[PDB]
Amino acid sequence: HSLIHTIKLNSNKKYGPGDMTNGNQFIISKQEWATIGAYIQTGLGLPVNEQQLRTHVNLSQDISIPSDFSQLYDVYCSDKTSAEWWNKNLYPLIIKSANDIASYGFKVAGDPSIDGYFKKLQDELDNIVDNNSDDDAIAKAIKDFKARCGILIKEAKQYEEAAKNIVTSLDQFLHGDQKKLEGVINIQKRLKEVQTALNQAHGESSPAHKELLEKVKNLKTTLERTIKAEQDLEKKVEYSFLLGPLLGFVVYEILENTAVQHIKNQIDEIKKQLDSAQHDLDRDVKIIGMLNSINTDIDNLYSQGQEAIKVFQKLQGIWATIGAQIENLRTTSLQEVQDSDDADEIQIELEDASDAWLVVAQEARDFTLNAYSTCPENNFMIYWYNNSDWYNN
Repeated sequence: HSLIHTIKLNSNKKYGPGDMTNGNQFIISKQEWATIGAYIQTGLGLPVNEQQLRTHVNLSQDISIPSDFSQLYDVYCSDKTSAEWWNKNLYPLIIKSANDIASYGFKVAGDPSIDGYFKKLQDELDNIVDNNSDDDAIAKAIKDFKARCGILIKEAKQYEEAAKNIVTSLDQFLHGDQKKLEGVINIQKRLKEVQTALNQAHGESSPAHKELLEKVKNLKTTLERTIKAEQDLEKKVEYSFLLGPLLGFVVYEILENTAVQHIKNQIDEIKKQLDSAQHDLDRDVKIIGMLNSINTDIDNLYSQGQEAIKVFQKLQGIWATIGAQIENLRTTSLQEVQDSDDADEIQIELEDASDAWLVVAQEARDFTLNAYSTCPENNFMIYWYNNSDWYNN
């Protein structure tokens, strides 16, 4: 809370980490990635054929499935693959960019009881402007200084390139990869089209259709508003399928909040109504309710993705500027120090910049520490099927 505000204050400081914040959030935001990841787990567990669909929504074998429902299957496989792709190629990059920030910050700022790289640069300046230093100590110091700065510059450039690479993966995620990868934009468009068709055809069949499907939609809107509202996560990220296929996975921590549990109980009530309902209503409400929630999800995947693109272009800009400032320090500034025989301003700047770096490095460490870690089908839901009240009778 305090930490975010401070980072903004420090953002201007020369030799500093710049503005590593997003809104009220650290630039790699724990809550954001945890939530989006929930939508991804849901995606990864989607069912691609009739039998899989029946098993997933827990629909009786004794119940017939109309033929037009079949269009869902094709779009679901893409959505599932999309989820898998995201899992292999995009999410691990975010962890990496966080780890890089922690590494740089701890290098320049120092150990909790230890000297950081900035402390070494400062002492080297002390030796360069000391009039007792002979030429040799100066030649050595200028050399040590330039080399170490060279290392920071090289790492910064690498991180600049990694953030660029994250932006590129997001563009492929949203727009497809010119390969076997279909863009989310197209998945959203396709999902919506199937939604309209199936809702006209099987949404409106009976008063109870309109009622119950609207009730789930109401629940989905309500759950999400709560999700975007619950800004702070204090625990390790896990996922939960307690709310079942009607709503999808949520971050486990969110279970703690009172409103959601009420939702879990209300969802159990809806479940009770459907399991003994007329078959036609029961099948329609399961499938279209779920499909509707998936559509809300994909809307969030697109929206967040465009945001994340803007964010990592920012982080890229941040690393570029850091490298340019150390390259400036190394050459022009260093020459100025030799000519002026004065290092005090640069030194004080390094003290202040060091302090800002611990702050951002600690945020990066906490993120990584609390981040979730670890089409044949369909193994993925099997454990989940085991664990939800939804699937017991």
